Amino acid sequence: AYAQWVIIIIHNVGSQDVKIKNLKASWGKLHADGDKDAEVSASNYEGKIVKPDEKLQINASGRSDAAAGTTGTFDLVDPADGDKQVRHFYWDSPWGSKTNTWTVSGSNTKWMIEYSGQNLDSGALGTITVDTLKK
Ligand code: NA
Repeated sequence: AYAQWVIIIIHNVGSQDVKIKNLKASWGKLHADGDKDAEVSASNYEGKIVKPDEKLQINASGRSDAAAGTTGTFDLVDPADGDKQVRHFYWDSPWGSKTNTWTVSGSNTKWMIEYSGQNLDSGALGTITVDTLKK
């Protein structure tokens, strides 16, 4: 359902490009900013470069009137290092479960990543802002 939703905002706060890769929603839809009825393909974001101080926004929700939520993953990768993984990201805003999940994994000590805004207890996962910086 549309009540299961997440907004992921990637903000590059450093001086080196970061890149989005392997964006895949396993449950639900990706949709346009502020319009859950406008479903969009992950190719609108796949491989996109986020330049210094730029931002990129992904919106995902459950499908309308579906007893199912939104679940997906994506990578941030380093376009100056052979698209080496920076971090791996997983989101889940389930239907009928009170625990939402936002999990960052992987390791790359040249990069630092900070996120906030998530809601883990009941309802939608919320609007998560992810700051990236190459050290
Ligand atoms: Na949810």
